[PDB]
Parts: sequence; structure tokens; C-alpha cells
Amino acid sequence: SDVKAEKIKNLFNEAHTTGVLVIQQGQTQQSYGNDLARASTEYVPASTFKMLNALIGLEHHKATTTEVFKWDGKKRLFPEWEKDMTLGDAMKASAIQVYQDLARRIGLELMSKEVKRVGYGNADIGTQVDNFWLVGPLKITPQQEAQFAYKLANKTLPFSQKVQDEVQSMLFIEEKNGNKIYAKSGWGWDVNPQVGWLTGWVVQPQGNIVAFSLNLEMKKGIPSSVRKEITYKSLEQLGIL
Ligand SMILES: *C(=O)[C@@H]([C@@H]1NC(C(=O)O)=C(S[C@@H]2CN[C@H](CNS(N)(=O)=O)C2)[C@@H]1C)[C@@H](C)O
Repeated sequence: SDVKAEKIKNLFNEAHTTGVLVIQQGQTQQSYGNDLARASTEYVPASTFKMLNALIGLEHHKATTTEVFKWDGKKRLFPEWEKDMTLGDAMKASAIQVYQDLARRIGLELMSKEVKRVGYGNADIGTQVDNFWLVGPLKITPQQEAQFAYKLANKTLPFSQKVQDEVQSMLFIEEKNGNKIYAKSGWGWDVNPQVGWLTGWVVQPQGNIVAFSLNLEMKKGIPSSVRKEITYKSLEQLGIL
């Protein structure tokens, strides 16, 4: 009961940061962590926007799942970004360059319309189609991120069933003890204070879907693993894993 949520508050505390974890089962949401006010606070989606970025591109034939985005050879911030990748490969590695290319294919006209049509966050993408999710006006609360993941998990987003099933496969991580796990990590360092994301959902053995969105403040020098660690540890303590 209230004891399960006391360890979660310590999990964010032992990481020396303030964060929240939103869990949605059915149409009900529950928040955990040390800064519960974060659940209703808007932050830049960062790489979590790639979920919707891929849905728009595939639905409007801007790209395909087998298309290969060749690396130009210029040095990148991460070594995993220095390779030719399909849209799916770029999703796991969080290759900003590939989805900036896709965003330029979609264009500000279609990008802004589709974001508003789905109702993603504040639905304000500004005028630059290649950076609105990292620093731009686009902001979203962790509650809206978990609600988005739950709808994508059940394929109830306003996109074709084919496209939703393709983006789902891009986000598949692992199957831990019979539970299939889908998630998309995010890290917006170009906003102060920095924000850390981990949005996804769990497909339990009987098919039940449990969506989640971890949101914490990416402090200076904090390890990027903390997002995945707190999320996995929390779901285990919540009986979901
Ligand atoms: C989006 O948030 C941002 C990307 N995305 C991420 C992220 O949180 O995954 C990072 S951090 C870095 C990227 N690649 C590593 C994880 N993928 S991996 N291990 O290679 O499979 C960690 C970075 C800030 C924007 C720039 O896309």
C-alpha cells in the first residue's frame, strides 16, 4: 500500500535527484517518487517525441521500415550514432540526426498538424521542425506521456493499425520473466534544468498492458543508467514485474 510508494520516494532520493513515475492501468493513473508535482508539469519531450515522430512519418509515407539512413561519416556525440540505420535502428540508439531528417521530410506544415491532431502535449512545435522537441515550445507532462504510451500499446492512437504496429516493434526492449517491455528513453540537456525521460509500457503474460513514464531532473554528472534503473526497480516493487 503506502509502503510500496515509500521505497519509490527513496529510489529517487538515493539517486540524489527529484523525479516522478506515472503508472496507468486501464483509465486510472498513479504517481510515485519524491517530487509528485512533476507528474502534472510540462517538459520538453526530447527523444521520447521519436515515438510520435515515427508514427507521422510512416503514416504519411515519408519513410519506410527497411529504408537505410546512411551515416555521412562526420563525428557524432555517441559512437552508436556513427552507423547507417533504419528508422527502427535509429529509434533504439536515439539517433537525433535520422529523425531530424525525417522531420524535415514531414515538414512544419504536416508536423504541426499531426501533433495537434493527436493532442501531444501543448501541441506547439514552433517554426523549426528539427529542434522543437529538444528546446522548442513543445512541452508535455509525464501524465500525458503515459497516456500516450497506453494508447499506442493498445493501438488506439489516431494512426493506421499497420503504422502503430511498426512503431511498436521499434520500441521493443526485452521480455523479463514473461513480461514484454517497450520503452523510449529521453534526455533533454539543452533545457535548464535538464530533464530525464523513460516512457513505455509493459505487456504482462496474460496480455494486460501497464504504461509508464519516468521523469526526473538530469543533474550534472548523473549517470544515464539511473532512468532505466529506477524504472525497472520500481515496476518490480510495484508487483508489475
Ligand atoms: C534524446 O533524448 C536525445 C538522445 N537520446 C538519449 C537517450 O536517452 O537514449 C540520449 S543519451 C545516449 C544516446 N544513446 C545512448 C542510449 N542508446 S544506446 N545505448 O546507444 O543504445 C545514451 C541522447 C541525449 C537526443 C539528442 O536524441
